[PDB]
Amino acid sequence: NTRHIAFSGNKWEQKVYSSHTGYPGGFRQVTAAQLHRKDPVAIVKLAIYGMLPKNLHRRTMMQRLHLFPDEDIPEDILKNLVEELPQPRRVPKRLDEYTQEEIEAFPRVWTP
Amino acid sequence: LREVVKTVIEGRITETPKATPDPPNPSGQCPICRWNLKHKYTYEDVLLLSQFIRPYGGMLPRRVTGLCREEHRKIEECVKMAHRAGLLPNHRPQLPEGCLPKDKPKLNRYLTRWAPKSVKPIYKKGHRWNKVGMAVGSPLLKDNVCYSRRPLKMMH
Amino acid sequence: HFQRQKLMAITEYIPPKPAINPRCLPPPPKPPKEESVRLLRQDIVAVFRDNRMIAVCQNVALSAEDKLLLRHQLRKHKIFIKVFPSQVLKPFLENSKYRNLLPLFVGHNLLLVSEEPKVKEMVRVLKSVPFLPLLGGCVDDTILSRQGLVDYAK
Amino acid sequence: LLPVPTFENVSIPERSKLKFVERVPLKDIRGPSTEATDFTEGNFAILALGGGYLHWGHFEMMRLTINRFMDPKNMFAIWRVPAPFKPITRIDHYVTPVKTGCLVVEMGGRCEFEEVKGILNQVAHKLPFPAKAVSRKTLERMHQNQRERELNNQNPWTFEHIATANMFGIRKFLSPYDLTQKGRYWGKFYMPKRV
Amino acid sequence: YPQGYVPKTSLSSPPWQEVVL
Amino acid sequence: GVIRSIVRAGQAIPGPPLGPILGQRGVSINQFCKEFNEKTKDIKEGIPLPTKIFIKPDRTFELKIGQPTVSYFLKAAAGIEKGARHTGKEVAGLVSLKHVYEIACVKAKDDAFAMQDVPLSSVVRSIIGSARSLGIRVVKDL
Amino acid sequence: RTVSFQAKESMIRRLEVEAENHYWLSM
Amino acid sequence: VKLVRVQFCPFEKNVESTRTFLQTVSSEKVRATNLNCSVIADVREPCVDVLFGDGYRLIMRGAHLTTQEMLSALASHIRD
RNA sequence: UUAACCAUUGUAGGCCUAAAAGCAGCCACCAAUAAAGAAAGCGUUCAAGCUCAACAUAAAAUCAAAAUUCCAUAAUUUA
Ligand code: FES
Repeated sequence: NTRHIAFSGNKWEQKVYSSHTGYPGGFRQVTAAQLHRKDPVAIVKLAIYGMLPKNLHRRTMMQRLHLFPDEDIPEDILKNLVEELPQPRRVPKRLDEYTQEEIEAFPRVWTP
Repeated sequence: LREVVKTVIEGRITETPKATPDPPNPSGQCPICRWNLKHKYTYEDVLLLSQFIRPYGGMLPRRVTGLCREEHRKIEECVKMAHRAGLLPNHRPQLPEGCLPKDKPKLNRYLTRWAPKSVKPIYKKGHRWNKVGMAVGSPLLKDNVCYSRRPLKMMH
Repeated sequence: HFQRQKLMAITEYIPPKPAINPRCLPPPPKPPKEESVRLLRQDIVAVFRDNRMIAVCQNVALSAEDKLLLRHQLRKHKIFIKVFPSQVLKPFLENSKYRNLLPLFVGHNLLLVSEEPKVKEMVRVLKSVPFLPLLGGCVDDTILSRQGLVDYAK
Repeated sequence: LLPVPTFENVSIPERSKLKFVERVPLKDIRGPSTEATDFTEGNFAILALGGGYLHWGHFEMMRLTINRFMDPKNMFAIWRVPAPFKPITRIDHYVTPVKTGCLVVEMGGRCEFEEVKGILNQVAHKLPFPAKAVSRKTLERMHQNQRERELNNQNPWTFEHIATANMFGIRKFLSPYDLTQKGRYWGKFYMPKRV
Repeated sequence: YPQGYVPKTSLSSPPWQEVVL
Repeated sequence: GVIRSIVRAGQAIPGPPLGPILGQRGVSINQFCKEFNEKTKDIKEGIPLPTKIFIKPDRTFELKIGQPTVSYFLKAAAGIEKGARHTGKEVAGLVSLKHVYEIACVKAKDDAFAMQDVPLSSVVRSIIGSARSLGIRVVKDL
Repeated sequence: RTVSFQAKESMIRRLEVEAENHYWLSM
Repeated sequence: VKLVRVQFCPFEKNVESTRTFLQTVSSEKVRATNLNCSVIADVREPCVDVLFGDGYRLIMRGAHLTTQEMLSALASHIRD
């Protein structure tokens, strides 16, 4: 579900990724939103790569990493999968997500 | 609250929802002062915010609400953050006659101080002492109670 | 130097925090009222006391010059166009013979102040401007309608 | 309403205009102002917030601007500083040293502060040092605000206690003048918000 | 609503949860 | 549209001060002078008169005139045709009580110029103020 | 170079210790 | 607008909105602008009736309608 | 202090101004009215004329946190 990640603030439009091919006129700067449109999984991979130690073992670790844009997973991977990890951030509930009982419990602060 | 029915038209004054009795702090000048909610609400607290917003997401007049200006700015900013985060599905802008959404994907955002439309990209990030700062949160909410050891990092 | 900068930061002034902000304060007392405006009280007091029955009619967008002409016109009717700023009119009842005539003097309206029950002259003033609406006449300083004014006037 | 203020008692001297300043005649500016710190004749003046060097052009800018705009009927102007005497080698020009908190120009007469705020601020911006237009009421408020912040300071540790007690051997890294400044003056600049 | 009542919100309650020995 | 002018009755066609100014809105200049000439015959010739002509959009004339200016009469009463440069303190003539009052009594006859006040205090102030405007001091007695 | 939060606190603690030294030298 | 009729009862409970709306209609500048209008005020809940030559009749009661709503509605109609 | 509304009459007041009427210069600096500045910015062949102040009707309340290729990655709350 990397396609559905959320960025705090205006990181979507403010974060720029810069890469250089090494040849003349090889400088490329792409905004986070543009990068996500080109590839939903690229942003997640880039962040992990930077966080990883700057050593030779980093490339090997990247191979063991599996990134899927959507919920689809190969069956064999599921069999390999042992445990799932809780989501780091608790997702705020939307108006519809709020239960009817919760609405009743919440008081009306002011009367229009 | 008056609603007009429509040439011959008739306006009917209808019953308005009443505030719950016995505020925790009676005699407060503003409802937030009355309810001891000065520093305990956030943009995620949609339930409180929705009461002060128009059906289509517009801001209600301050005079009708009666709350002090300080809360007015805080509440408006919190509501602005919720709209940009898509937390108000039932208060979305009204499409005038027959318009339809562009149907392009909407990026998931939260803690957005400014509109993404008018923010330019930052090409030059800078070095250690020249690093550019990315705003997170709003200055209006600095006074809110903090449960962390050190003050929150407004600029990321 | 960096070390000297450390000293400055520690010595930085610390401001105290008020318990409650001025807007969110509990209800505080207020100073006693003062009558500034006091002159206008005498003028309105004299005219109303002199004239028992007052015909209250809303003022159309009339011109200042016409009011003087109408003032002379009422002199033929034995009535006076004496008017003053209405923001001091409301406190009139607070300090005057009566306290209960506030609802009659609502908004900006022409006041016809007459001390004598010359009904025909008052009716003639009504005939001068039909479009201008006559709210009513407080005959003998008693609240009454325009239709009632005529009925009692009869 | 209440009675309107009057300036009848004020008397305008005959020499309403400002006099001419000559083109031509070491810590003069690195310290607190010791002279011209009190209003003498007028109720409005310009207060130096920093240490700067006033050349002949600045005096003409003050003289020409003030004379053209001021009203002799209701205003008068006086000079609170001497003419330039410090040479600036290329000598290109001479300057008048000024200390932090020195009143450079004082204007009075039958006028309000708001009338002179715009012109004084414009002159202050054109001055070589940071400056703020001041008046008798405003200057006292600044001191009153200065006193209030000092009196209500909640910091357990103060600059004077540490400096006077030589805690951490701080005096080894501090200049003798710093004791008098007490953190309110740094170099040729004065920190108004340092309490 | 009783005196000293605060509706539960993100900032009303501490992140940590009280326990009873 | 109200246009105020002080032109003398003696000359009914001053030219620029009336002709084209009234003409700019669009009117018949000849018609204006003829009615003004009618006023001239009724009134003494060669004395300034305030006028309150209203130029309506219908290209019609609504000519209203009143008493001759007391200001010029004060100048004439003081024997002054062209006053001093300033006239704030310059004075060439002094007017006593009796002369001041006599003209005021006749003055209170025009529906215009607000000459309907029962008290004469209002009337004297305008002429007293007018004298202040002119190079004339109104001394009680000389 | 802005001062770190830890640095400010550390100096304050040392200053207090020196203050205690002053009192015991006052008798 | 050939005719505009404003009716309200001052002796009884009188709404400020309708009374204020009457003042705006009964203005030297407003009346001149809509010269065709014949201004008639009925003085004795309040009912305001405006009659047009085309047959469009707009009736406004100020009991629960503010003067702005009437002015906003009337202004569009006058332009036609 | 600063948010709505309105602007009547003396008098084009005297000054070399052809003429300058609040508003080219120049004056001193009053009146009526409920409210009119002998005028505050505009307009100006000159004036008519645009508003601000007038009166009525609104509602408020001491500064911060240049030319090869961007350059750790990131991150607002469990004491
Ligand atoms: S909480 Fe009391 S005024 Fe805002």
